[PDB]
Amino acid sequence: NLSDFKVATWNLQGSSAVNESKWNINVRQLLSGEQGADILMVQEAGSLPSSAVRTSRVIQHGGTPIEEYTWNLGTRSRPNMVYIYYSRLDVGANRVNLAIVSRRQADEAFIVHSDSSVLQSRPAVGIRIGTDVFFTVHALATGGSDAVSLIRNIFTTFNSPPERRVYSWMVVGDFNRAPANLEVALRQEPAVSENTIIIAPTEPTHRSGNILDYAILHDAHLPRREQARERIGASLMLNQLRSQITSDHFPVSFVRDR
Amino acid sequence: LNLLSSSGPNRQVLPSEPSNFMTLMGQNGALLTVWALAKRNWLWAYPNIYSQDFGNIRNWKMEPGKHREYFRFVNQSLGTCVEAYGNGLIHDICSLDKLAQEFELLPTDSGAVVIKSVSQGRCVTYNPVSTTFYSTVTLSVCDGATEPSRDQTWYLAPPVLEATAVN
Amino acid sequence: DPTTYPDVELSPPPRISLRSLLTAQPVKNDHYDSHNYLSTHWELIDYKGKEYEKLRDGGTLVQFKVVGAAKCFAFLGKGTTDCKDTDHTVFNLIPTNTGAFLIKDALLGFCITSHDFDDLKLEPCGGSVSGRTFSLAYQWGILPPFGPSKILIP
Ligand SMILES: [Br-]
Ligand SMILES: [Br-]
Ligand SMILES: [Br-]
Ligand SMILES: [Br-]
Ligand SMILES: [Br-]
Ligand SMILES: [Br-]
Ligand SMILES: [Br-]
Ligand SMILES: [Br-]
Ligand SMILES: [Br-]
Ligand SMILES: [Br-]
Ligand SMILES: [Br-]
Ligand SMILES: [Br-]
Ligand SMILES: [Br-]
Ligand SMILES: [Br-]
Ligand SMILES: [Br-]
Ligand SMILES: [Br-]
Ligand SMILES: [Br-]
Ligand SMILES: [Br-]
Ligand SMILES: [Br-]
Ligand SMILES: [Br-]
Ligand SMILES: [Br-]
Ligand SMILES: [Br-]
Ligand SMILES: [Br-]
Ligand SMILES: [Br-]
Ligand SMILES: [Br-]
Ligand SMILES: [Br-]
Repeated sequence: NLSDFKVATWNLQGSSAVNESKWNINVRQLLSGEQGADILMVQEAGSLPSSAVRTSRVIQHGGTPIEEYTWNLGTRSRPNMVYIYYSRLDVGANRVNLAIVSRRQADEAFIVHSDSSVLQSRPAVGIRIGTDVFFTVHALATGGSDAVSLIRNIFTTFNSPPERRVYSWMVVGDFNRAPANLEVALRQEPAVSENTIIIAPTEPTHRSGNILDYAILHDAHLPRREQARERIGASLMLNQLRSQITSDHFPVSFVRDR
Repeated sequence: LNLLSSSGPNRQVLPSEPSNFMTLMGQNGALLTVWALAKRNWLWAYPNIYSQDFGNIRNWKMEPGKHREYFRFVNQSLGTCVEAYGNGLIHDICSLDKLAQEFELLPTDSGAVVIKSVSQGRCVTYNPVSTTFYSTVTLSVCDGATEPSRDQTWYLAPPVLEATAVN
Repeated sequence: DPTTYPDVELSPPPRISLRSLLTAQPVKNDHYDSHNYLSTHWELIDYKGKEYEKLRDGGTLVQFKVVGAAKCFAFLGKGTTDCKDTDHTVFNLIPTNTGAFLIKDALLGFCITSHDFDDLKLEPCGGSVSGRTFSLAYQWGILPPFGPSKILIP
């Protein structure tokens, strides 16, 4: 079950000027302790931590870049390893990149595009661990207009392969639009709308006061129109912080209700 | 100690437990803390420099509460929980069924947070300026004030514990 | 810069207050009146030069910059000097298992410590600090900037 995992997301807002310190201050804190995330999605990742190491694994199975790295959150004598799946989309300035940090190795990766358009939208990048698939997204700044077709394409990818019919999937990231605004728009795709559930905080996730970071998921264990039975709640991940949050976005976690 | 024993790598000490705790620090550096150890006594806020002898009763483990978006605080040393009571906070036996032990933290635009009692609908308030060792901790209307005699902003900070470098 | 995704604005450096976990006092700059809150604020910027890699000890090189000025924290004058004087302004963040940070200078590999009120020095702390344990005198909190703030409203 997706609910077995502690999933989180954070838009790091990286840049040439500040990037490395953000991974070492905030990302490290989001992954540590008993309540640290098992899977963390990152947007605007910039460059990976300088100590991250590229593995020999090849997942590049298309035009969109995706690479696997390992990163040691501990010391050389007491390692505490995580994998990082990195999609360096921003070849222009190397800042608008996507990443997924996972304790467990991905069995497979997936890249799903939204509808063709003249806008430079970003694809959803994800990893499958067993029967659960996790995506990181960063929708367009102007109302995340690419979000509905992105969600629909992800849906058809798994729910239209034989083995994919039992997969649960979760799309997590910066949707750039209110949860209710996305919810209404998705109704234009009845099958998608009825097979998914938006899980989001009711507290701001950005310093503008807006709620822009959350998740949408499909739990294969639940029937159509019954996804609201999901026992996964969204919350600003404040229990992990021991420092200033170095971006204008607050990390958000998705954890099973206790 | 040996990093390599005769038959294999030997595990060095590097505690993960400290990662689970933190302190709630006011703008004046004062940390929300138990003072009188018996259950149901009032909580206060003392900076580390005036409370070294308090030990781990100054550290808390922040966990999600029973309800979505709320948190509860468990004392590192005593295992009791922060609880809204009357016009302040006390610590008492933990129970996921006690709404008074659940708090909503509201982020501010500086990255600090305001702590709101869900049962009372009031925020944790304190006086940054004090003629004594501590700030008095109360509950009052959530206006996000940041004055010398009344402030409601807190920082989610590292616990007061020996730290081990993980570089 | 020429990012591939122009819908995404470039974000400026994060604002912080740097506090000793022992004294809880924020390190101040002299660019603002001591009673003005901006005197407790710093912009955290990453140092990109490669001349201090030998003693980096796996930490992150940074500078603590004054808001609105090309000045950076340093053990010189009244607490700051020109940011271009990297030997005195580039420091090194060392993460810990608690979220606190140890801070070394990039040039000497010494540690910044504070054992008492208004005490701040850069002292030898041996070789690599990896896996070693330290008292609060060596610990620093990179925290929200001191001063007013507004509760975010959706
Ligand atoms: Br742990
Ligand atoms: Br592709
Ligand atoms: Br590695
Ligand atoms: Br080591
Ligand atoms: Br694995
Ligand atoms: Br796309
Ligand atoms: Br954006
Ligand atoms: Br909404
Ligand atoms: Br099943
Ligand atoms: Br429905
Ligand atoms: Br849980
Ligand atoms: Br041995
Ligand atoms: Br250990
Ligand atoms: Br401990
Ligand atoms: Br007592
Ligand atoms: Br008692
Ligand atoms: Br008392
Ligand atoms: Br939980
Ligand atoms: Br609830
Ligand atoms: Br203890
Ligand atoms: Br009473
Ligand atoms: Br001060
Ligand atoms: Br200047
Ligand atoms: Br400037
Ligand atoms: Br030395
Ligand atoms: Br306010």
